[PDB]
Amino acid sequence: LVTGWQTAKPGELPYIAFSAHVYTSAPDKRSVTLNGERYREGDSPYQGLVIEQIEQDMVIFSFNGEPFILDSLQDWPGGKPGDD
Repeated sequence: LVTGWQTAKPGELPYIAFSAHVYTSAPDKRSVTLNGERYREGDSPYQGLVIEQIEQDMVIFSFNGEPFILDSLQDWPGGKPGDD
């Protein structure tokens, strides 16, 4: 259903289809699937969205400094993680 990263206004994130999540005690073996691609802790799927940590029930990003959290399989509808 969503593959790749739609264009987005400055300071905003496009739609994020969060379709899969793998958690292991081993940190480097965690993964999330965002917009049809698999990512790891440390990766930046979109500028400057960084995957900070993959937890069991959520993933903790930073976006332009500020933390930004999605629960496991929780999509982002698009926008600034800010209002809503």
